[PDB]
Amino acid sequence: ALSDADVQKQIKHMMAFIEQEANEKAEEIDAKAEEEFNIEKGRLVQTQRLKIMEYYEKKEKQIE
Amino acid sequence: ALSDADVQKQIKHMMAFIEQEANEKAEEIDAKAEEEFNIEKGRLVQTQRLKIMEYYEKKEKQIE
Amino acid sequence: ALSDADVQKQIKHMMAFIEQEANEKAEEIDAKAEEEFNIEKGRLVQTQRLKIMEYYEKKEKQIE
Amino acid sequence: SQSQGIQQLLQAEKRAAEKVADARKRKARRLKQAKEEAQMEVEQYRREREQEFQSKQQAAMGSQGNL
Amino acid sequence: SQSQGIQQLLQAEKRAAEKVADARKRKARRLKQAKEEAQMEVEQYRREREQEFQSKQQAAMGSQGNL
Amino acid sequence: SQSQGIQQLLQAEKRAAEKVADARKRKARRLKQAKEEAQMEVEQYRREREQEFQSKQQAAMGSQGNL
Amino acid sequence: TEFWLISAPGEKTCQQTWEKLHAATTKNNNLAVSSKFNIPDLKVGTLDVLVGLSDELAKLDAFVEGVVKKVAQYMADVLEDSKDKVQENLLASGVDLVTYITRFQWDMAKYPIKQSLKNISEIIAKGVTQIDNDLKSRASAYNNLKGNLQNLERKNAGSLLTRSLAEIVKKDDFVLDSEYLVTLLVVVPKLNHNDWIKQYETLAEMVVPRSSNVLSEDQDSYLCNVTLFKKAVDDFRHKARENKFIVRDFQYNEEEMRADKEEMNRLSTDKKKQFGPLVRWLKVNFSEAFIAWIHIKALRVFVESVLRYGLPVNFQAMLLQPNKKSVKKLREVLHELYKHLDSSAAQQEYYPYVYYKIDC
Amino acid sequence: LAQLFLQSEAAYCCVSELEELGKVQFRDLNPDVNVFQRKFVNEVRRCEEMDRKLRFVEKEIRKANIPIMDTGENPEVPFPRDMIDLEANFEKIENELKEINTNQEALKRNFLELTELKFILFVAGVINRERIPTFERMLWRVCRGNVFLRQAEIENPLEDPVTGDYVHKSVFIIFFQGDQLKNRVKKICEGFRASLYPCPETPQERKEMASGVNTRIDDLQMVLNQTEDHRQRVLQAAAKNIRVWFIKVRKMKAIYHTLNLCNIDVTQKCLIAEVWCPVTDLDSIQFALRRGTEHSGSTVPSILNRMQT
Repeated sequence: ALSDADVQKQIKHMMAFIEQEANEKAEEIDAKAEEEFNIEKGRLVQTQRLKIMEYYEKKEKQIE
Repeated sequence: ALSDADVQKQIKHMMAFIEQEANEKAEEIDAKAEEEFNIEKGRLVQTQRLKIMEYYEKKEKQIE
Repeated sequence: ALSDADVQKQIKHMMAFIEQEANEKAEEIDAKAEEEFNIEKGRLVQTQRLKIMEYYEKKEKQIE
Repeated sequence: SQSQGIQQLLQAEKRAAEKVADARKRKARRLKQAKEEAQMEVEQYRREREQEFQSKQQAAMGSQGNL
Repeated sequence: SQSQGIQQLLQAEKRAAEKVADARKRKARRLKQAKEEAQMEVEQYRREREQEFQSKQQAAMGSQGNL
Repeated sequence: SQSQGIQQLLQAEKRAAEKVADARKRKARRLKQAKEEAQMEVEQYRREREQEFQSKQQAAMGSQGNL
Repeated sequence: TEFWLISAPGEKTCQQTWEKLHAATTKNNNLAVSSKFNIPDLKVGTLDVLVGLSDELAKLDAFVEGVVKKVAQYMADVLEDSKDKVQENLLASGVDLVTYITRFQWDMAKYPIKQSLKNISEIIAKGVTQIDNDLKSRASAYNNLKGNLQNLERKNAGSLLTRSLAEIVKKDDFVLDSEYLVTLLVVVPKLNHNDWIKQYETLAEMVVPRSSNVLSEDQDSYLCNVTLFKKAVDDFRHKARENKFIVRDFQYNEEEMRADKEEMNRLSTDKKKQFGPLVRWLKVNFSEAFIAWIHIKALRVFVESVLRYGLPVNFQAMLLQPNKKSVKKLREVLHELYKHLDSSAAQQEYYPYVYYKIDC
Repeated sequence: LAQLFLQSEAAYCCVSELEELGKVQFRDLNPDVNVFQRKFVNEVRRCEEMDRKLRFVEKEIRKANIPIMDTGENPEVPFPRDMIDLEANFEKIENELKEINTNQEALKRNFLELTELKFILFVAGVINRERIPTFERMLWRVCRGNVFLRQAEIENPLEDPVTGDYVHKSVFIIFFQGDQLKNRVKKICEGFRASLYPCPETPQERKEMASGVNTRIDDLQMVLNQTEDHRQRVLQAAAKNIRVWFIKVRKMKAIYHTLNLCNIDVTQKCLIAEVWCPVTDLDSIQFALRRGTEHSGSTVPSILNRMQT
């Protein structure tokens, strides 16, 4: 029973709310991606660096 | 009841009932008796026949 | 019709009543005291007299 | 009719007693007949079988003798 | 004088109470005395039996000589 | 006019689906990259430990010969 | 179908025949219907046993009477191509009550003519027990159909606040597959149609005014859909309650709508398929129970006739259909005919004749 | 008025004598103290038991129309302590009557029963004939005409046990051989007020049995006559004792009441009471005190202590 201005305003606001969430979610996903990159990276790095460390240490004992 | 005619008739009827049951029961008793006669006789006779059968087998067994 | 002196006599009477009971009660008490005295004494003397005798009799074993 | 009715009752009871006692007597006789017949049956059976055995025995002894 | 007759009777009661309580005290005393006297009697009995024993021992040494 | 507001909302939702799927796609690429870089670091780490190994081995041989 | 079955002393069969068959002798001056009744000759070995059976028979009588009334009720209950006043009674073995009775015979189908009295009673009892259990199961099925059908009528009945919207809501109008916008259903009095649309705006923040649109109308109210951001629905519904407005929590469900339409058709079809054969089965049970009932009455007749007369046992009896307002006279005539024959001393206490009631 | 100090033994005698003399009134000195507290509880309870026993016997005495006078014993006023045990003996006498009545009624029932055997010597019963009309018709209808009607009558009958009424019996009985129907008629005939006690038999053995019972019945009657003679002898004896005991017990109880109506002293086993007495009878009462206490062995002065108040 109201003017087209009021629906245009309200729908513009609804669209803005969605676009806002739309942006925030992508940003959130990439930030987590950066975190997981470093976390997973370190786990892999420590795992094999330690493995070869022990491998070669034993070889060093054999050498001595 | 009060009237002798009625009580006397009732007595005749009762005795008639008593007689009918008595008559039927005695015939029933004799019929079952005859059935059992034949049944029991056969039972004992067959039992004996089997016993004789065993004496026979022993006879057969001692020779060849 | 009777004087205050006879009432006084009645008082003196009840006093005499009391003295009689007083005497009877004390006598009863002293008699039981003497009975308990003798009972405990007899028990004790019998107990020890018997033990002394028993000791000597047993010592008869070396003498015999 | 009081006394005649009483007599009539006693007579019915009497008849009942006779009927049953006699039935028991017939049962016993029929049973005795059954024992007599069974004995006869067993007797014929026995005679025949013994005869069969003897016949076989006679043949067996003949067979045994041949040598 | 009612109050006085009553008081005089109460005094008699008091004395009665005293007389039996004192009797019970004596009873306790007499019982302890009984125990001490008993022991004194025991000691006398002991002395007598000691004497009999010693008498018997001297007699035994004297008498066994013959055997 | 309510249907246009609905369509604008539906378009916003569509965009939301594209945007989150796209962020998740980037996330996956970054993860693969993470594995690649970690591995590059590992290859360099191995080289370094190896250089140390090789130095020690040759050095130990000559000193053992001098013994 | 109220008939009296009367036992006679039977002193002379030709005489009893005259007194029962002759126009000059037909009861109530030949206005009442008088038919002869006969049963095969049967003997009972012991009267005391007969007495026990008499009591048993009366009990069985009551049982089967209960059974047949139950039957009458279940047929009445289905109302399939029938009504309370039309085809109230069914034929037994294809004929009517009077026809059945006059043509009634002891059925070897019911019991061997050589079957023991005990055994006859047993056959009847087992039969009707079997009938009773059949009635129990089929009636259960009937009631289950009736119950679920009414439950369905109720589902498709009522006001828009509670009625199913399967016929009302269209997929194009209900906001489907929206993550953020939830559609609530509101019922607004017609006189307040525009008011609640405005009210909705005031129920929660971020509620779009004028989105409320009527999908269908009820007699008292319009049912409208309202679209709003999901987060605000809690505020929307709460304030609606504050404004004395009921917001319907409703979700479009295509599968449920179809499921309900399927149950609607399924239940109606099963209803029809069941009543057809249900009633045919019931009809057989009815015919069998009536035949049994008459069998029972006849046995009671045997027992009673023996008990009054003993031997010999030619039994004469009448099946009478009284004329209106002449039963007193009918009784009086039978009393005159038999009272002096029953006893010199003088119903249940005494009875000129033995009779039992038929009323179906 | 005056405070009277009476030794307990003397007190029983004094209260007794003064109560019969009747010129003094005692006050209750311990209103907060109950009869238990006054120590007449055993005395009052005893009196109450004797009273209840006496009333029971009295009632039975009246029932027997015994001409008891109760015009003697007025001046004896016994107050011995032995009465306590004698009152119990009185109860034993009364207890015996209950036992007699107990046996007599039991005896009556057997008598009430046994007479039926003589009238006995199908099972016909004996009825009071008040409803033989319906007895017979109701049995007919159990299974009508099924068994023959047995008619039995008793002339000059014995008092019916249920009503103690003598009325000739005219009974129409149905008896059945069948067990279901015999059980049925048993139920029917027993629901009716009818006695079916005997089980008649053809064998003379049952007649011999009835003859034997008739003998036992006559013996029973002789026993009843003996039980009644004792009953009568005991009841007349009770009327003679009871007239005396009414007074004895009533008076002793009254004495006990007064004894409760007292102040119990603590220093002496003596009761002292405030007693009012007219001046006119003061000599009479002092002489009465002398007589009372003189009978008693304690010879306590039993002085009235005159006081102002």
